[PDB]
Amino acid sequence: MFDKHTHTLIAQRLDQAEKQREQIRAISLDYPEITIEDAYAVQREWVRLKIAEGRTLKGHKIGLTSKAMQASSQISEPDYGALLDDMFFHDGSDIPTDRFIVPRIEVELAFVLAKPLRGPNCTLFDVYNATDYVIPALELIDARCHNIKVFDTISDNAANAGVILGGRPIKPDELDLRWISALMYRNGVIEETGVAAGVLNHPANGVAWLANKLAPYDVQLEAGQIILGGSFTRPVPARKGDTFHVDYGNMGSISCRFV
Amino acid sequence: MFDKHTHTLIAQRLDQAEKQREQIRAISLDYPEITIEDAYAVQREWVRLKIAEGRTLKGHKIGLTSKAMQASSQISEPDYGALLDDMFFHDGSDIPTDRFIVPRIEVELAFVLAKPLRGPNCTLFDVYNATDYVIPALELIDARCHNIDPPRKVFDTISDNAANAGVILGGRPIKPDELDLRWISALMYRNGVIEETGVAAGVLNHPANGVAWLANKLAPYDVQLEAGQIILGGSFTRPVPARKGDTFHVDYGNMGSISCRFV
Amino acid sequence: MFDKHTHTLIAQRLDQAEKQREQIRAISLDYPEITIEDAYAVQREWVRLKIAEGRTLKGHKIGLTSKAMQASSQISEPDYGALLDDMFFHDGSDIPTDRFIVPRIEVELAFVLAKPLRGPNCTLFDVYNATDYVIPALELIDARCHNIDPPRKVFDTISDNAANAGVILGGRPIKPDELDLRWISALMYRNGVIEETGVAAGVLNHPANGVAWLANKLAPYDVQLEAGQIILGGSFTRPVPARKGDTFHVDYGNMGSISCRFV
Amino acid sequence: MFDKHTHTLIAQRLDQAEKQREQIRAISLDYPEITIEDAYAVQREWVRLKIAEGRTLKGHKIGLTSKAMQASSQISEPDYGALLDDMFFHDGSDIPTDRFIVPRIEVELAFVLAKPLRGPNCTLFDVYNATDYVIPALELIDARCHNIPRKVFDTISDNAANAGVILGGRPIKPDELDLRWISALMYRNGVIEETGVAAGVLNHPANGVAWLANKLAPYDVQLEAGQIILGGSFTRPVPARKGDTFHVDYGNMGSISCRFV
Ligand SMILES: O=C([O-])C(=O)[O-]
Ligand SMILES: O=C([O-])C(=O)[O-]
Ligand SMILES: O=C([O-])C(=O)[O-]
Ligand SMILES: O=C([O-])C(=O)[O-]
Ligand SMILES: [Mg+2]
Ligand SMILES: [Mg+2]
Ligand SMILES: [Mg+2]
Ligand SMILES: [Mg+2]
Repeated sequence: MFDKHTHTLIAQRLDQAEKQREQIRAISLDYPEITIEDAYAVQREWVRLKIAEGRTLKGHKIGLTSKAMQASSQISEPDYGALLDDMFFHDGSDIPTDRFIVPRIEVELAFVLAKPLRGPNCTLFDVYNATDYVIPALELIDARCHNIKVFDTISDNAANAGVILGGRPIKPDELDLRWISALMYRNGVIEETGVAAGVLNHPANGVAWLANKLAPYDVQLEAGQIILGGSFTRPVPARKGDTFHVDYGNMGSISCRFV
Repeated sequence: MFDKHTHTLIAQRLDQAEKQREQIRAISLDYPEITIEDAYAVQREWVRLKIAEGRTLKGHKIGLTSKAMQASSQISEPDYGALLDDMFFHDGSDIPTDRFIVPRIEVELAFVLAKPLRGPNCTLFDVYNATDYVIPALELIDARCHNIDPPRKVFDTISDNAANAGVILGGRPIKPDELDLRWISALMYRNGVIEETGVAAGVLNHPANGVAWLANKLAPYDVQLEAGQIILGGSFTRPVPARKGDTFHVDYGNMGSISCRFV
Repeated sequence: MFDKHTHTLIAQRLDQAEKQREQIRAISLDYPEITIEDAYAVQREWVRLKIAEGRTLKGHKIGLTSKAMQASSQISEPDYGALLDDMFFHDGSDIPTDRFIVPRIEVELAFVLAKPLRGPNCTLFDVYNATDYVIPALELIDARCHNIDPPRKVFDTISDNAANAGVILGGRPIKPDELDLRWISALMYRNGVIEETGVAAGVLNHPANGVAWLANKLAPYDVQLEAGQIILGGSFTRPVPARKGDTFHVDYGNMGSISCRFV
Repeated sequence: MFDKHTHTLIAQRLDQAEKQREQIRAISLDYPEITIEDAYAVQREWVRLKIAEGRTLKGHKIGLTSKAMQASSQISEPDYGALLDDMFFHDGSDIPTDRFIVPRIEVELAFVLAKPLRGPNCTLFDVYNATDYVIPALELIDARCHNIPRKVFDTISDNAANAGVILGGRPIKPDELDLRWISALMYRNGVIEETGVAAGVLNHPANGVAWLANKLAPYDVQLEAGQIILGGSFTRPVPARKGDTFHVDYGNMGSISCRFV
């Protein structure tokens, strides 16, 4: 583990990259010995910096869930990152393309917590008990590091950039979350489809997993937090002028336009 | 009734207007005493020309259904027009904006006929018996006459093949007896925002009614609605302008969706 | 921001306009530099007067939801107004046409609160948690300022208590988690004919959204949405003029109906 | 256009590539002037040769459906190929891995025809009228050409990458449920590798069947009663390796499984 000052330095470079819309060199190429522990430390530092700047923690995401599951990927488990208030866009919003560098849209479910969730022994059942509503959610992911590597993604707040909630809120017991499915349209054509079971076999699993990862840091998932569980589609690039419409069937839809 | 030659020449000017994407003056201003029968005669001549050029009749539309019903509108009954093969786009198509003048999208249901329908006494029941499937349909409408003289009337619309330009089918095909057609409803999004919503009962109290009306209108001309034709029943939303770069997505709930992009 | 005294006097003129059923000139024409905050201040003063006369606050409405969403409209966000006890009519009422100036009917859903809602960070989820029942609601809207100067702006509407005049509740009360509120749909009949149709998602993509927005708007004024209040979420149809002798019947399908007659 | 005897020579090379499980150079590289018409002519010849050897035509498939839709791909419309009887494996079967070169599994719906479909004006509604049953279907695809935009000519010539078909799950009448929302989870060796929803196939998985009838009409060919028509995959293909077990869960449409040996 690098010393605190190195983590802060890396975080400040990611911050400037995000604000300037100018990518930096992959952190792992400049810091060949970086570990996963370092990457989460850098993330913590960046998030700390951004909250100091006037942002507020609103929740967390779990990512690389598809890659953790795929036999072909060397990724062995999910990543996580922190969701801040300024990342949220309303359903039907115009999204400022110029804010982002290489934005892509992916399709998720979100858990809105009525009660806190704390590890180390958090289960799926705890998640069900603590969840007020499940709601469809799009994630807008981005990269502050050049991709000419998991350590780079994690350092870079797990690729976080935007979240768009919409559709129909449901109580968790209302229907089988595993069979929620979606069609992602971009510019009028279906680009990806998927089913929620594709997220770790049950889209609530990542929420328990996450609570358990945060416990050693004396961190819990707080009541009121929104937790994105992971994408069940591949991400699709968003370019200026693109309209997205994601149809979750009887769970409603989420749309936006890049301007 | 003007002579056949006058009908043919008005038809030719509409045809050139469409081909050139350049509007003509409202027919009703150049011909102040034009009748409804003249307007349909001009339409018949234009469709004749188009078919002579190699186009094929695929069905018909019923239009001005909302206005026929609205008390604030002087329109007393629907109009109709002919749908040709080159008007049809598949769900999820890029539509060439340059092909059109002032295109607008509206939200309809279509009836695909298994059997022919002939007037003069066609009923809603006949329509049910003859219909193979009901399917969501968008209509792309346009205007080859100026709307404000450099306003248009019903005679201009009817002459102008009832504003026909495009049709986009999509969604879930259903047998007519599968659910209550009156309560099919839709949300019309453009560029990610809902611009209009509507329910199918807004078309003449039952979206199948215009099909019987249409078969009855065509009966005097020794024309029927043929097996295999697609009949668009009328829009249950107001039309929404389509501009280059616009994406539309029309969500018919459990009846599926229809989308396209103007390029 | 004009002084309190100016706000009070504009409020008094609206009040007289309502009492006399005689419109005043558009406030926005007499006060060319009026701000949104001025307009809400005038509304606050008018509601204060009305409550001092013996009226009681029963809830609020969110308005201009369609226009806030429509790309062709310069309105960037909804408005709001205060609902008073004397605005409410029961389902199946005779409504005195003479009480109003240019009344119009529109089609909404209402949220009956079990618990209070306070901003600044109210979400859709908070609205669900606080809502006791959702119920169909018609709004009767009116205008105490002239629409064409012998046009009105948003400042006139907002000052004019957001065009509030009447509310008519009816139909089936449901718990918010009972069905998808987005797909509640309605047919608005007047005199036996369907004049408008609509679907509830046409209100801000989800009819509960305006309730959170409203709680957030009121938070700076140290005002919250109280337990027991009725909150009208915005119309999903265009408004339809109401004239003496008109019957309305608004069919919300499996959510019931609301009807009335203007006498 | 190449002369017909060149179509025949290309088809013979593909036939040998398949038999020896050894890829040939991309046809589009060996034959730079190749047209889509040539590609389908090569396919027709190869299918004729296989039938002459004792195979029987059992149906057709429509492919490249995702690529035709996706903006990131220059492919403009789907392709099609012929399904022969020796391509079909039973639900729960061992599949001989050694018979294939670079096999991959994908997830489809199939339409079992009660009545023939003939173009050139075939519609989705004609497909519904002509379909006896819709049934889940896996396709096993493969490539007899090595892959170092005109690649489409190679895929088409190579019988649209056809190799195998595995039918299973629940047979339904076409009006039973909305086919657009049929969904599936593709497991390989116990883990979900892909998921997808059938509307990913041309916005309605029946659409390609009408398009296919219309493509075949100029050749005096129709889709015949009794044929099985695979509509196109709504998942990306997943490599199949010796030892692999696949289990594809279509929810209330049942499942299809197989094992590579
Ligand atoms: O990485 C992610 O954000 C994901 O997989 O959803
Ligand atoms: O005029 C029309 O086409 C209509 O109302 O649908
Ligand atoms: O302005 C209003 O009252 C509305 O939109 O419902
Ligand atoms: O090419 C294929 O076979 C497909 O897309 O299903
Ligand atoms: Mg994600
Ligand atoms: Mg129409
Ligand atoms: Mg209202
Ligand atoms: Mg295939």
